[PDB]
Amino acid sequence: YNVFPRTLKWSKMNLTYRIVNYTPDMTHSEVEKAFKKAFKVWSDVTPLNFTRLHDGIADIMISFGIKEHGDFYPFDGPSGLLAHAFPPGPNYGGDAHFDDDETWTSSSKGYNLFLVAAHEFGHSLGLDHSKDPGALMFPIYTYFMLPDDDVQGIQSLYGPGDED
Amino acid sequence: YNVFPRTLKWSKMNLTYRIVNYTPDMTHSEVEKAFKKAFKVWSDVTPLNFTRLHDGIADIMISFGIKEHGDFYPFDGPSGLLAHAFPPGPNYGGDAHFDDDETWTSSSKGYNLFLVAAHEFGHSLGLDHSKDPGALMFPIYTYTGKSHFMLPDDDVQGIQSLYGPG
Amino acid sequence: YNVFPRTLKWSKMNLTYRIVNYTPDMTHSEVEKAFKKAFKVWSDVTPLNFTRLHDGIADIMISFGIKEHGDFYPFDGPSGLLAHAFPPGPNYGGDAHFDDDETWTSSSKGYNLFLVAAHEFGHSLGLDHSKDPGALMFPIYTYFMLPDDDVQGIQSLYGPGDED
Amino acid sequence: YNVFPRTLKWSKMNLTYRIVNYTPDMTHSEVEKAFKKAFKVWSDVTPLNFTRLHDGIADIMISFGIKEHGDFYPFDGPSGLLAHAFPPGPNYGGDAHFDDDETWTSSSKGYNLFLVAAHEFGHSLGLDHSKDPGALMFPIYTYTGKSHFMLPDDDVQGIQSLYGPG
Ligand SMILES: CCOc1ccc(-c2ccc(S(=O)(=O)N[C@@H](C(=O)O)C3CCN(C(=O)OC(C)C)CC3)s2)cc1
Ligand SMILES: CCOc1ccc(-c2ccc(S(=O)(=O)N[C@@H](C(=O)O)C3CCN(C(=O)OC(C)C)CC3)s2)cc1
Ligand SMILES: CCOc1ccc(-c2ccc(S(=O)(=O)N[C@@H](C(=O)O)C3CCN(C(=O)OC(C)C)CC3)s2)cc1
Ligand SMILES: CCOc1ccc(-c2ccc(S(=O)(=O)N[C@@H](C(=O)O)C3CCN(C(=O)OC(C)C)CC3)s2)cc1
Ligand SMILES: [Ca+2]
Ligand SMILES: [Ca+2]
Ligand SMILES: [Ca+2]
Ligand SMILES: [Ca+2]
Ligand SMILES: [Ca+2]
Ligand SMILES: [Ca+2]
Ligand SMILES: [Ca+2]
Ligand SMILES: [Ca+2]
Ligand SMILES: [Ca+2]
Ligand SMILES: [Ca+2]
Ligand SMILES: [Ca+2]
Ligand SMILES: [Ca+2]
Ligand SMILES: [Ca+2]
Ligand SMILES: [Ca+2]
Ligand SMILES: [Zn+2]
Ligand SMILES: [Zn+2]
Ligand SMILES: [Zn+2]
Ligand SMILES: [Zn+2]
Ligand SMILES: [Zn+2]
Ligand SMILES: [Zn+2]
Ligand SMILES: [Zn+2]
Ligand SMILES: [Zn+2]
Repeated sequence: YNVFPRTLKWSKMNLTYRIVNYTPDMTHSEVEKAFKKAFKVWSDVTPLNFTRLHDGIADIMISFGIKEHGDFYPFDGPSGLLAHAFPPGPNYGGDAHFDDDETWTSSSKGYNLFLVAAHEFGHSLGLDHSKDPGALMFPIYTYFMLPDDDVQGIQSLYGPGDED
Repeated sequence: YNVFPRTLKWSKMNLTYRIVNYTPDMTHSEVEKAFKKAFKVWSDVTPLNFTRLHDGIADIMISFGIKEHGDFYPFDGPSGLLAHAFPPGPNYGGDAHFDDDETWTSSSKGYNLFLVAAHEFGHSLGLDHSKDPGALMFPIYTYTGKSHFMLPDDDVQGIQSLYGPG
Repeated sequence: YNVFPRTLKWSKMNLTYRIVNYTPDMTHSEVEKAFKKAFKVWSDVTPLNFTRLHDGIADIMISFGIKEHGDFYPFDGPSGLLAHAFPPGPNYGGDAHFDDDETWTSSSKGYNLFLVAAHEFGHSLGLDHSKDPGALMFPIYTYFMLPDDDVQGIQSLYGPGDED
Repeated sequence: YNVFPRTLKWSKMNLTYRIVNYTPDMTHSEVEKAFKKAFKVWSDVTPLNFTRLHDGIADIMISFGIKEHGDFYPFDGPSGLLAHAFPPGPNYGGDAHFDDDETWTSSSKGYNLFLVAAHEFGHSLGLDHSKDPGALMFPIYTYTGKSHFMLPDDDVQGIQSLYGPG
């Protein structure tokens, strides 16, 4: 027999992600680089490995949309909600949605896609918000080295991987 | 930091359930009996007890639906997905949905409601899938053709590891 | 070439319906009789013909549910919203949903299923609400002969069928 | 009584559109050109004019998505449904969604975006399906392999019956 695990987490270290569509704000390569770096933030401190899928069903489905986009959390136009991601689980579990009514960038202007994505993927992997104002998982965006609180949090779920 | 802690088991032994709607495939009475029997599978070997409510919110909300039915875990027509249930917790936690595109029965035809419900309720109470091919909590549905059902030891073990013996 | 028709309506006279599930409040036959009678209200004054399907995809999919049930119009518990139906069209077009947190009956108690359904099927066929307080399509439930305003409305869309 | 009257055509000749997001299959520039060309198919033979907006609400909101994407008319993976658009009107009226589980291209491979968009925009402007197998508004997709596209007379007739000639 098997009881469910103590916390929401992926039961496998090899996870896939798919960039379903793209924002008008950045080139395809800029978006790909931002997400690749956001996933590396987490894989650098755990045994997690992420492989990008170009089509089909990935564990983490990434998309850009506005207002109603297929779930119970419609976006709200410019500002306000920026993006959201679902905790580990089947179907929409792990997926990350970005509000395309925001201006996504690879700079300090608008909202930095890499930073928001790194935060969203923390949710995709099982982390909720932190009370630490310097943590990546703090609930408010402010514009890289993963803070220690986020390292302790993610490793409590998946272990450290190679500590080297 | 904070993670998403999971409710490993119900913190109370007295649970409530409500049959929100009914399948066209069986009589109301047949449906009620199948669910009662399915809960008894688990209550018989633990301190758990189930009470049926006819209105309002119950811990375990039971309903039949097809395709997209309110939780974005859509069903898929005949075959494939049969039903699903959420693990212990508030709101949708514990709830069980049955795909009415399946033909539900009190026999070997289509899918036996009692057997599928008993399996789903295992999930509702905190049990994941077993690796023992003879367990109720095994992921594949099979029907014995017998009029009596005996909860396999693996399931007794699992459920009791969470709630203790009755 | 073909432009779209002037009003939302079914482009065929032969329509199907399927009772997907049933309310705990009445027997299966009582529900079937209530819906059969509700459809006859409309077929008796137009060329429409309704055939019940036991499975598969019907033009008019009928179901009972509570709160969130698969669309943008979640129900609200006892009282308030009673049911709703979508105007003619593909997929959810024409479908009718009944709030099972209400008590459905074949009497004057609770909400009469036949009466509410007859009203909902008017929507399923293309009628919106009427200002006539005696009309079946009036927006407020009050507890059979189809009122003249509803006859004029439905025939403006489908014609009278056999006037005999 | 009241029925649900349909907006037979846009009451203004100057329409706006916005490309909300982009497919992974083509460059932003390729996508923009395909949509511009698709609108021009219709504006070339009518008094209609289209203006691209980069933010806010436009009459014709264009987006790519998969499966359930916000309107409960879910897409279905590779093949089958390619895209859909709503007839003239407020809100979702005029909007066009493309199934990104299809491979969109500027050629004969997968589905040609320009050709499918031109067809969808026909719907956005008030045209239903034609019965003429050689029409853009015919329900079945076919690709000529030619670098130039000429709006068939049947479509010119249909669109002009609604908006008049240019
Ligand atoms: C150096 C600090 O780094 C960062 C970077 C980004 C963020 C944020 C990204 C998105 C937001 S938000 O304001 O849009 N809120 C969302 C979030 O925090 O992810 C929430 C998630 C939960 N919600 C939700 O809809 O849950 C669903 C997914 C179950 C509502 C929006 S803050 C915070 C800190
Ligand atoms: C003597 C053997 O007895 C049985 C009786 C029934 C079953 C099954 C019932 C339903 C299925 S299934 O193929 O539909 N899978 C579901 C399940 O195992 O219950 C899962 C549940 C989790 N799912 C899901 O989406 O859950 C969400 C709601 C969290 C996907 C389907 S097998 C298996 C063995
Ligand atoms: C002798 C008079 O006979 C009757 C019988 C029943 C009714 C009613 C049935 C349901 C209601 S309601 O209060 O629940 N409102 C719904 C309705 O009028 O059908 C509306 C429909 C539109 N809505 C909606 O969600 O639209 C969706 C379907 C597009 C909101 C609820 S009144 C009115 C008169
Ligand atoms: C030279 C020939 O040129 C063409 C180019 C493209 C097409 C097609 C594009 C998309 C399709 S489809 O098979 O996906 N059907 C859709 C369509 O015809 O546009 C319909 C639209 C209406 N739908 C729908 O659900 O609309 C809702 C949103 C109201 C269902 C799919 S065929 C046909 C001919
Ligand atoms: Ca590592
Ligand atoms: Ca926003
Ligand atoms: Ca997922
Ligand atoms: Ca944007
Ligand atoms: Ca519950
Ligand atoms: Ca199924
Ligand atoms: Ca069934
Ligand atoms: Ca008739
Ligand atoms: Ca209600
Ligand atoms: Ca329908
Ligand atoms: Ca009820
Ligand atoms: Ca629009
Ligand atoms: Ca498709
Ligand atoms: Ca694609
Ligand atoms: Zn979302
Ligand atoms: Zn967050
Ligand atoms: Zn469900
Ligand atoms: Zn199971
Ligand atoms: Zn509904
Ligand atoms: Zn109404
Ligand atoms: Zn759509
Ligand atoms: Zn079409």
